[PDB]
Amino acid sequence: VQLEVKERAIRPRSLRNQLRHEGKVPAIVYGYQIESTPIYFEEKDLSKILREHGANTVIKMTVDGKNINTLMSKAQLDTFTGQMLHVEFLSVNM
Amino acid sequence: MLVPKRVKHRREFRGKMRGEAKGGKEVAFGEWGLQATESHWITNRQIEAARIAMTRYMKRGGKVWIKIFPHKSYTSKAIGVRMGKGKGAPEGWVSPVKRGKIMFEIAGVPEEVAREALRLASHKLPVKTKIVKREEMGGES
Amino acid sequence: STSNGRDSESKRLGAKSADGQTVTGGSILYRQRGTKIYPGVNVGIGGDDTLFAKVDGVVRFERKGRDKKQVSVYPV
Amino acid sequence: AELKITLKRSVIGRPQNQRATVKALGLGKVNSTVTKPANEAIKGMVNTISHLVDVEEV
RNA sequence: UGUGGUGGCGAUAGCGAGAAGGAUACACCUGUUCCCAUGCCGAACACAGAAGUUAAGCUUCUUAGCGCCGAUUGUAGUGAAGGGUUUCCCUUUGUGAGAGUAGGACGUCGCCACGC
RNA sequence: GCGGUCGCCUCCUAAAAGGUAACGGAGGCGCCCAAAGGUUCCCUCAGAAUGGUUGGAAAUCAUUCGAAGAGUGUAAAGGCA
RNA sequence: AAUAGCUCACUAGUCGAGUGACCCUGCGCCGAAAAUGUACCGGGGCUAAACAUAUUACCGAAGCUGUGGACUACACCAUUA
RNA sequence: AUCCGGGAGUCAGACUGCGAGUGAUAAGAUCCGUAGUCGAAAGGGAAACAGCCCAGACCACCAGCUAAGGUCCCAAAAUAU
Repeated sequence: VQLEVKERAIRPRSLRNQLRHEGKVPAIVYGYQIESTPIYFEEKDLSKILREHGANTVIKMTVDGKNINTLMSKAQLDTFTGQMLHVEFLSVNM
Repeated sequence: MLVPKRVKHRREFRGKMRGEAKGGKEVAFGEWGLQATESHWITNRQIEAARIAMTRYMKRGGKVWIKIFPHKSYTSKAIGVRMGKGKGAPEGWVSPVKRGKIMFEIAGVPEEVAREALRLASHKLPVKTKIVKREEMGGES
Repeated sequence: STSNGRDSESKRLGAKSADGQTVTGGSILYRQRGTKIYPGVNVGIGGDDTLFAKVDGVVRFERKGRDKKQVSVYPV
Repeated sequence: AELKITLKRSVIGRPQNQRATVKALGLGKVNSTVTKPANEAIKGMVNTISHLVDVEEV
């Protein structure tokens, strides 16, 4: 219902290698009303939605306010790791 | 000296390659598969030995998937021949495998026989492996 | 026991003046073999598909929509 | 603005960009000061000689 | 203002699909005597005409099925600094694609004439 | 030493200006055409599907789909509807 | 040669706190055998005098500065130079 | 930096970091691009060591500050927090 929405900057250059060794999610969103921002995630909040509902869920993203229903495109892995990278979101309405 | 699989030529000698890294290239056929998580050449004969170590635990069913194929060719000179003249006659058909890629896949058999056959395979390949399902899809069906 | 080791000389193609220059009459701009860039204003084509500048002026490059490019000289 | 510029490392064994960009500024010996304004040419000098020069402001 | 002629601008201008029209204009159609023509053939090409038809071409309108143009964001790759095995990998600093997308989009501008 | 090679032209190696070696990896040349040249007009290919006597997978035909999958005297690139 | 097998299932038949199964990661172990004498820490030696994360002090060169002498070049200042 | 003249040397190069080739993606191998040092470079460090990390000596002094690398004893500096 209420995941972790923490904003980012335009080009955080190669500090993102340290974001691999600390358990962080560099994540995309682009959708219907509000165009595009990069947002933090931490990996222990999807698994309630994952192992409760499945793969066609409704994530209710926040702007620290009213919710935004998304229609998840890719939440993929990296090789040899099993963690969250290149997580292309997508959001169409009800 | 058993080669299962070859090409049709179009060029004899090829440049010895240079492999660094890969990613993705996941399970798509199946339900149980390896992951070569180093980088090496893998010849013909290793894939024969991997076939047979698969299939002698695949009795009456269960699909075998071979996803890697020897395209390129090595060459070698003789012993007693100096350095010098042109490239020696090609003997062998070897393809590279980087990290990430998947050696073989299985489906149609429960988990225990699957991990048996996959550890029978991975003692015949020079790369450290793992074992990965077709873990999650948008529709697993 | 090798039957190789044969080459041609290098014949040094490529653009021989940039944009924004001041270019005198009849000097080569972009030597080709095969038409890769067509001429525009004040630029002609020799026997081996080279590109002159007929009038003194400034070389500037253009493009014909999607496929191929142009050279043209404007005095200033 | 104004920027103070000093060598605090040798020039030896580093390529022909960095020698010549040093000689363009007026840095002859080690620990020699040069005071120059803040354009965007001189900032471009410092962003390639960052690993040889300590820069302060005036 | 309709129609015809005629130009540039990256197909965002296109392709497929559907509907409507003949005031003028355009087009089909009638014919070959004449300039003219077919390696055979008035199909074209060329020249005479005007019984009719909007069926086709053409013009206007609808449409996101194929094609086109697609931001931001994440990643591979890499200049400059560094560190380990030295086959290869990793860290700071600058720059970032290709795919995959939200989306835009069933044109825009200029001139002359005729009819109204 | 015995073998192979010695001039010229294309491609790759060649690190996206140009240049760059090896007894590195691939092919041609020591000509031809009095029209295969100049100009002025006109024109658009390879295939596939469906029918039609000899007539056959594959001749001459006919309609439709068809941006190139063809041709360019000759090796290879770059071009050309 | 069947066949006894804490009655290889249970009775809380007893006593009265935790006991299994997977992954991911930091540091180790085995795997590890050659020729004059220890014999790849430089030696001594070390349970930190090893490693990992952070913080100040200090040692360290013909590098830099301090006082002085010489030479060359451009200058200043005033004849002289 | 260019132009005009007077006078030479050089045409055997090495290794290291990075792109490639032949080789067995073997060699202090061989052959090319690209940067540094050595050749023509003394001083400090890696025990000793042309090519690796720091740094380019006009000369004197029993003065001072740091680099690379270090601080229990040979051997100068923490038995540091």
